[PDB]
Amino acid sequence: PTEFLYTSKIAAISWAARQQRVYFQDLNGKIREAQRGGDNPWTGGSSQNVIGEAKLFSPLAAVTWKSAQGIQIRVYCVNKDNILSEFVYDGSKWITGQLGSVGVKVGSNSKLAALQWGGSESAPPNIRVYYQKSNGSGSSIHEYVWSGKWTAGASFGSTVPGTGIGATAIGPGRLRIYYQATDNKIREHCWDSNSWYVGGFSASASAGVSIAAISWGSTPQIRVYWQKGREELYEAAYGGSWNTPGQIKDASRPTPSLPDTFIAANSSGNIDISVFFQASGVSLQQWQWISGKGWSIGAVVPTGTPAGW
Amino acid sequence: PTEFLYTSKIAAISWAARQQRVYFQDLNGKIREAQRGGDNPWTGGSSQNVIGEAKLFSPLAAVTWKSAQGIQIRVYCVNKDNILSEFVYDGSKWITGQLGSVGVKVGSNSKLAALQWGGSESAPPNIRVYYQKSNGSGSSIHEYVWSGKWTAGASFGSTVPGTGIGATAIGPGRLRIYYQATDNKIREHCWDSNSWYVGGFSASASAGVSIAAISWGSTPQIRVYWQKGREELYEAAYGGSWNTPGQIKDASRPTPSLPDTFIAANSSGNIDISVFFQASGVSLQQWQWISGKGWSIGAVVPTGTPAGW
Ligand SMILES: CC(=O)N[C@@H]1[C@@H](O)[C@H](O)[C@@H](CO[C@@H]2O[C@@H](C)[C@@H](O)[C@@H](O)[C@@H]2O)O[C@@H]1O
Ligand SMILES: CC(=O)N[C@@H]1[C@@H](O)[C@H](O)[C@@H](CO[C@@H]2O[C@@H](C)[C@@H](O)[C@@H](O)[C@@H]2O)O[C@@H]1O
Ligand SMILES: C[C@@H]1O[C@@H](O)[C@@H](O)[C@H](O)[C@@H]1O
Ligand SMILES: C[C@@H]1O[C@@H](O)[C@@H](O)[C@H](O)[C@@H]1O
Ligand SMILES: C[C@@H]1O[C@@H](O)[C@@H](O)[C@H](O)[C@@H]1O
Ligand SMILES: C[C@@H]1O[C@@H](O)[C@@H](O)[C@H](O)[C@@H]1O
Ligand SMILES: C[C@@H]1O[C@@H](O)[C@@H](O)[C@H](O)[C@@H]1O
Ligand SMILES: C[C@@H]1O[C@@H](O)[C@@H](O)[C@H](O)[C@@H]1O
Ligand SMILES: C[C@@H]1O[C@@H](O)[C@@H](O)[C@H](O)[C@@H]1O
Ligand SMILES: C[C@@H]1O[C@@H](O)[C@@H](O)[C@H](O)[C@@H]1O
Repeated sequence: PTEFLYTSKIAAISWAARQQRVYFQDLNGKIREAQRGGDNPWTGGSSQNVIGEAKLFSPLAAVTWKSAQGIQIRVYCVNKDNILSEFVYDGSKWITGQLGSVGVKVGSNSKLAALQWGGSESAPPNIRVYYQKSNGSGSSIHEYVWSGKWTAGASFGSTVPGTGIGATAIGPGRLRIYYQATDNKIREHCWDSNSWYVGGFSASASAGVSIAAISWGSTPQIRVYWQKGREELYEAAYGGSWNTPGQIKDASRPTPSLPDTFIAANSSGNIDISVFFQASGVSLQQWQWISGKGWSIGAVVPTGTPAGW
Repeated sequence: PTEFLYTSKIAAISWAARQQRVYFQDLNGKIREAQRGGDNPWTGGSSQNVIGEAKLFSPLAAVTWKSAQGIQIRVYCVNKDNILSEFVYDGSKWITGQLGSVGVKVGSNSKLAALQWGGSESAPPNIRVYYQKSNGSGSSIHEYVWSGKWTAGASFGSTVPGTGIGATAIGPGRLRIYYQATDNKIREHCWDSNSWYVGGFSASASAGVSIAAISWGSTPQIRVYWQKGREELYEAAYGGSWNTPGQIKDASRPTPSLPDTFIAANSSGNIDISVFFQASGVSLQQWQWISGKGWSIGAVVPTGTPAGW
């Protein structure tokens, strides 16, 4: 056995250096980090890798950028009073961030997504966090905004209860948000300049899929992932138009995730992609995309070993 | 969500009064109790119902009898040093029992079973606890004995790694032990008077099934249960001869347990039977046998609600 909480949410980040970090919850409610550099074995995931804490079964999201102080990471979660909360890696240490002090109440079954653009050693970051206030069918998605200070943003959509949410900045100040609407279709909401509008993407999916989204490049390339636990992973790809969604699967390892589990995706470069899932073990696994090979299940991420094992 | 640890072991007891108790592990490693009287709703299962603690994913077993001091319960488990341990309900309170002081080392992946006969308001109890020392294929089952003081008993069998173990006293000082041998057959070891011998029962089963056994009456009646997580429950029945094993299932709720989960059974009277399993939720469920109706899935057993839900 491991210390990975069954039906923990997952969050993941990646940057060119390739450095990856993945966040998950342990049996004690702590948020742990595992790390990978290049194709070296994963490190971390132990009781010595706690970065924060949240209510048990808290949703999670994470973003990263490089700053003059080093690598910045923000991990979003919910506390035991269902208040939207944030842990900060400030380039050298983990601390509690300012978002928790705002008093944003989140629906108990809400998921979280986050995106960032612009942050660098010569420009400030722009963060957007997406959440729901209500658990019921037809609830909207709400946005909280950091472009110097936290303030409320938009609300949009009418969703399945506790919908998955994918969020990606496809270009500077250009946002795409993916969620599952009340007809069980994945839908898309878009910001290009001065307004939100309904996007052209849609796809039928199992009720209650976990959703993730990434993007890169100039077209830009967008990939939207969804998975119901113990069903195969799906990907929709945009390269100027949307393709027909396809399964990412391994005939020798059918539907490798456990029921009622979540996914997370990261990307960096042009292009490295990880899509994390939770399997028997309880284990943290991932799909990996490699140029010239395709998709495969990669190395297992360590998530601790309880005493007596 | 609940506070039921996913892939927790389960132990259950029942006595005529019908009182049931079921034991499971929570996310913090505590052993909790839920209670039922007659067909009234289940009670307990909360953080206020802790009876002991054990290593995370500890095996569990339990027995009960009535004494001059009240209802006696013994719950067997393993501590973080893999030492066989015991919690005592002494008729009025929960305390730590004497077995832990003996120093019986248990294999990390061992299951536990226990039986009792003879204990009453006019006779002392006789307890037997079954465990393994080694995790490997071909390991034996070992017995610890209470008939006034703890001492070692028999060792027998050659098992699948971490085999399920069922144990029942089919009559005064008459014992039947069920386990899965290295050929994946469920086998039977028997004590009637002065020696252990190989029983006539055998049945093919999926590798690694969770096993439970109960018995009652004068024939006697024996029932042996086995289940692999996310497969249907099986029962073999003895009423003078063994039947062909059959599935206990509900066409509207196929294979209702989660992968890699465990079962436990209780019985009392002539005859009431519960077979507990772990399902999505994470929930503690049970099959129930009712004279004139047959088998059905009964009321859900409460297993706590984490803060923020
Ligand atoms: C007056 C004020 O609020 N100043 C803030 C500083 O105290 C703070 O250190 C910085 C950075 O905040 C951290 O990073 C940003 C991007 C958010 O993630 C925030 O929640 C987090 O605390 O911001 C102001 O300068
Ligand atoms: C001298 C000695 O060990 N005496 C024992 C008592 O201290 C003890 O209270 C009783 C009962 O023990 C409890 O119940 C038995 C059936 C076992 O479950 C045991 O492990 C548990 O502590 O036993 C002796 O009289
Ligand atoms: C960017 C930083 O990289 C390593 O120093 C980790 O130990 C930190 O937790 C953080 O992820
Ligand atoms: C990029 C945009 O930034 C602010 O204008 C928000 O109010 C919008 O909703 C959007 O996030
Ligand atoms: C980048 C593209 O932007 C808009 O055209 C959307 O309608 C598309 O679905 C896609 O997100
Ligand atoms: C980066 C890759 O882009 C296209 O080749 C897709 O068909 C793959 O699934 C992957 O997203
Ligand atoms: C036999 C006893 O019954 C009730 O008093 C429960 O509260 C105890 O924990 C025990 O099961
Ligand atoms: C009923 C019998 O009791 C003792 O003799 C033990 O040594 C045996 O193994 C068996 O449990
Ligand atoms: C009660 C019966 O006892 C012996 O005959 C065993 O061989 C049987 O399988 C059964 O346990
Ligand atoms: C008590 C009952 O006995 C027989 O009727 C079996 O066929 C049932 O499955 C049940 O064990």
